[PDB]
Amino acid sequence: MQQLNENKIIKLLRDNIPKLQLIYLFGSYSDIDIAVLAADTLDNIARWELAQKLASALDSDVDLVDLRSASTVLCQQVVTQGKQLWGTQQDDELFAVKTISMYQHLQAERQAIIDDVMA
Amino acid sequence: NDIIINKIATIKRCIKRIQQVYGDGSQFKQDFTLQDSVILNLQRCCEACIDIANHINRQQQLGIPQSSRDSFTLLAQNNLITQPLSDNLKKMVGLRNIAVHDYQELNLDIVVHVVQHHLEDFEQFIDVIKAE
Amino acid sequence: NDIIINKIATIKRCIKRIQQVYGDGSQFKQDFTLQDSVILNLQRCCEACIDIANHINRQQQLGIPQSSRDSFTLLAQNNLITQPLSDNLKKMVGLRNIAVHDYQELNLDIVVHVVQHHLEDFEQFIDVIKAE
Amino acid sequence: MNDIIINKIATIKRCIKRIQQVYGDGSQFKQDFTLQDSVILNLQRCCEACIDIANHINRQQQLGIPQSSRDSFTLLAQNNLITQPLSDNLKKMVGLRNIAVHDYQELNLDIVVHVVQHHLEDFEQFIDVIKAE
Ligand SMILES: *P(=O)(O)OC[C@H]1O[C@@H](n2cnc3c(N)ncnc32)[C@H](O)[C@@H]1OP(=O)(O)OC[C@H]1O[C@@H](n2cnc3c(N)ncnc32)[C@H](O)[C@@H]1OP(=O)(O)OC[C@H]1O[C@@H](n2cnc3c(N)ncnc32)[C@H](O)[C@@H]1O
Ligand SMILES: *P(=O)(O)OC[C@H]1O[C@@H](n2cnc3c(N)ncnc32)[C@H](O)[C@@H]1OP(=O)(O)OC[C@H]1O[C@@H](n2cnc3c(N)ncnc32)[C@H](O)[C@@H]1OP(=O)(O)OC[C@H]1O[C@@H](n2cnc3c(N)ncnc32)[C@H](O)[C@@H]1O
Repeated sequence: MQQLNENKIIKLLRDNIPKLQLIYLFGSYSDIDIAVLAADTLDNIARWELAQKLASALDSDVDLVDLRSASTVLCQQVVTQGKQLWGTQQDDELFAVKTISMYQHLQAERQAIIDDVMA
Repeated sequence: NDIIINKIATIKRCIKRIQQVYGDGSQFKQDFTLQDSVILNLQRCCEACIDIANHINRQQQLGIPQSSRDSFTLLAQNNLITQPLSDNLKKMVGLRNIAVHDYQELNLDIVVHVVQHHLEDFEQFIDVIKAE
Repeated sequence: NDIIINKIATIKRCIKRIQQVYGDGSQFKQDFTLQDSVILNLQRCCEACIDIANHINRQQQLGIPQSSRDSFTLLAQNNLITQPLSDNLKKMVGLRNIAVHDYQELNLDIVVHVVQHHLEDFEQFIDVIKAE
Repeated sequence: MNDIIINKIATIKRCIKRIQQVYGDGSQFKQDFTLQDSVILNLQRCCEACIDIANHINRQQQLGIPQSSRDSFTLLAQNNLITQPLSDNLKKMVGLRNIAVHDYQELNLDIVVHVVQHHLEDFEQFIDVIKAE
């Protein structure tokens, strides 16, 4: 079922997104969490409408994530726990070193705030 | 039936509440209190439609919905609602996620979209049930 | 607010530094050394604005930034800076990220445009922070 | 070898030439802030490219995840991919980058002058060690 469900996600995403570069499957894998990267940012509404289209096709709640507008923390959560379903490897590595290194700088930026909240 | 008339009345009450709290939309995007009330009443509509949908499938033995979206699929498969109407209501099933998580700016343009172009889908759904 | 007085001085010193190196723009697009200095000080302005933003976020417990752009939305979410001002500073964070992290070929035409029509956002930011 | 490694190595070598070209001999360096700004930027471009190369190897062979930039060079050293003194030298380069970018400490220009003279080889060593593997 997982392999069949995975393909159905590939079809819907490749068919509704131009210049698709990466398809990721993070979170718990019910409840499905999917992240994608294209050459352009996705429209806020059009992405959500597609997530509900995925949600209707797989009969599960689906969260579609635009890696071009997603937060740096969320992007690190994808490169940490995640399954690359589609896309080249050079684009995968390009996105991993882009996010991990961005995350390392951010970790230095906000360490003062994190320590205040954690007493 | 008492439970149907109450859920239908609840949907009508929450649409009135969403319209009043949102106003013309000028101060919605800037007042978290206005956003919370609109988001909350939007949730009450979703569960009330899901309750109505599961009731009809139970009263007419249409099937056993394994999911909330599947309950709308059964109503359309027996041609009680049009397939484009179920798709719009199934879009609302995912709207339950926006309230439990306070990612404000991400899906604030989304709640604005559903308040402008999707409240009528609730009005259509209760209309079909009133005909019955 | 002791560290803020110093970072405001850093922004004011780097803006003067950017203006002096660019001059009139005659040799900018042809002198790599002049571009390097302008790009560096433009980054120093971004880094200094983020420090002021995160200091206020710690001194007022506004939240936890999930990105560098998030530090300016928190000020805007609490209506401490204007929503268009945060969007313009968040546009500077994008320029800073392309220069620091090499995930896109740096567009010089943007940098020329930003020195001409966007340095005022830093002057705007330091004035808005000076009030409160 | 990798597609990302050959590009960052090319970026480091391009920036090493730029640092050497701007720092001709130091005649006008200590007096020209513009020359100082240009050297600092390319020194950063070298640092970030080494940090990017370091983070790729740590992920591409499952050696852990570094929480900081310095831990990336630490991980490369604990797994004997770079020498312990070379990792220590690259981590002290990040400190020079941070002090020069957003100053939480007054920039000692005699350190930047010293690094162009006796420390550019640490970048050359790094790409050479990475080029072997
Ligand atoms: P980082 O993750 O911080 O995101 C920056 C940028 O990159 C995209 N992105 C995200 N993830 C990516 C991966 N994995 N790969 C590749 N690209 C990725 C993001 O979507 C984001 O794009 P945005 O357009 O949202 O960024 C907004 C601001 O970023 C700066 N910026 C973007 N591309 C740049 C390049 N190539 N070089 C330098 N700087 C870049 C800009 O500051 C931009 O602001 P703005 O353009 O909205 O406003 C500034 C001002 O500049 C003028 N202008 C825009 N474009 C121009 C061209 N082509 N020529 C002349 N003038 C231009 C406009 O007047 C505008 O108002
Ligand atoms: P950030 O935390 O990101 O990094 C800065 C650095 O500073 C430490 N640190 C944290 N909190 C501190 C407080 N409160 N006070 C002082 N220092 C603090 C952090 O631990 C962090 O890491 P390191 O200490 O490992 O970084 C060391 C390298 O940082 C650069 N650096 C340090 N102070 C600087 C000033 N004032 N201005 C510019 N740059 C500075 C240096 O690159 C330093 O490397 P190094 O000193 O170990 O060796 C480099 C190289 O330069 C020669 N050299 C040293 N001193 C010289 C003078 N006076 N003249 C010429 N040449 C000199 C050395 O011989 C060696 O070859």
